[PDB]
Amino acid sequence: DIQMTQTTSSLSASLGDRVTISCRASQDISNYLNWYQQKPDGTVKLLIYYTSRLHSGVPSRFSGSGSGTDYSLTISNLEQEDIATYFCQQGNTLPRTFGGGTKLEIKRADAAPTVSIFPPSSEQLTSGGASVVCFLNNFYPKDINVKWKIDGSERQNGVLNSWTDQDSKDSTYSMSSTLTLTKDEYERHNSYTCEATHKTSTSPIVKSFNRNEC
Amino acid sequence: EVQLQQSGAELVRAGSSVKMSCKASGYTFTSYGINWVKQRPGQGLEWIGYINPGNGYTKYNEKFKGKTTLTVDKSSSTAYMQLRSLTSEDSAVYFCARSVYYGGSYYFDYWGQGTTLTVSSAKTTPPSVYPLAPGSANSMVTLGCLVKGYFPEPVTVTWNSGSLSSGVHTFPAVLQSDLYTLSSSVTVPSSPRPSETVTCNVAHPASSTKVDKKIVPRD
Amino acid sequence: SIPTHTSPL
Repeated sequence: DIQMTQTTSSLSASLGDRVTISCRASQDISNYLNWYQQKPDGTVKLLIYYTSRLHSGVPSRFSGSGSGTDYSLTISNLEQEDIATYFCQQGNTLPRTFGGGTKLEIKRADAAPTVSIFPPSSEQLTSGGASVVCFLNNFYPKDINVKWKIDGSERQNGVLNSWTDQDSKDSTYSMSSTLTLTKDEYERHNSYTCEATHKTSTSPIVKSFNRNEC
Repeated sequence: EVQLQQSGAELVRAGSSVKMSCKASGYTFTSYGINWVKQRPGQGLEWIGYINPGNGYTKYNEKFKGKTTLTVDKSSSTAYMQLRSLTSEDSAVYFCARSVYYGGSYYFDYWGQGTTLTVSSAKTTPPSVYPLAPGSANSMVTLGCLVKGYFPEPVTVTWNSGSLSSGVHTFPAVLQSDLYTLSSSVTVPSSPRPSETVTCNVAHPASSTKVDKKIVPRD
Repeated sequence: SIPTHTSPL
């Protein structure tokens, strides 16, 4: 079918900026393009339809244009309530398709994450399970890579990660990473590491502990 | 005012099926079509299919046909979407939207809140709340609380029953072994802990649980 | 040659 591509999964802007979200069709859509705005609360709303351009009952600061294969949404002056995810969608061919979507966030100054690691809790161990936890809090931008090392190497199984959305008071992000193993595997090793690499610095931020120093 | 109230969140075993709703009001039900869109955390919205209430004409997206069936009740202005032979991939939030004609082709002017479908064999089960204290081995200290093995969402966490608001990050849950797991952190001066008590309070309505876990020194 | 509105898919 016709693939709709939105180069840029996340876009940064300041309130008052002229934001432009793009979207490219795999083939000529003959102006049959729509824009939808989804809020974090999950609700979706129509803003523009038909090769962009046409309104609905949405603020005039929302404008749309494009032709053939390339189209774009423009929010001439971005407002707080405008912070959301925008998806394009072609209505020229069947099956109708959407672009991956572009989520806006607020521009903030770089802030390195504060990192904390935590051994398994006595309570949990007695249940025969073991989860090591690591928070990386209040960092910006949102891109970050966390690495876990056991006794000095690898480890990717069990590691389940979680990310918060941009904060409302400050514009930072936070992430949690958890490595889960059995009481036994856990007790067969010593050093547990959490390394966070953020553009905030070349060298990773490392936190760890050794079971023997406990 | 055009409106579309969809069904409540659903919970179903894989291999089973489900039938969700979309009741329309504020307009002529038969004068407009209803489309269904799927959304999985994994960004993007998939067009499932479309149905015309007047005739009952249905047009499907090849990848959703075979398993999906769209129907309607031209007497209660309600459109139904049945999903069969479910699997983990059918877990998402499904929306219904009205289509309008404008110069040539259609678009969706109104959407429903969305219906959440979680395909799993899990039953209501309380979480185990594990206290996260620094490892036995300066000025500001972070403490945590791991809420593991519960089903289904949501869970409500607070620290010291709300008296600790700032420096708190409760993260989104994640689907572990057919079960949910989440965490929360709170950062207090080194003068407040362990000098004073720091407790995470996790509530899980479905299991009628209210847990208060104290975070104490050592492992 | 088109219509434009108060319609549906």
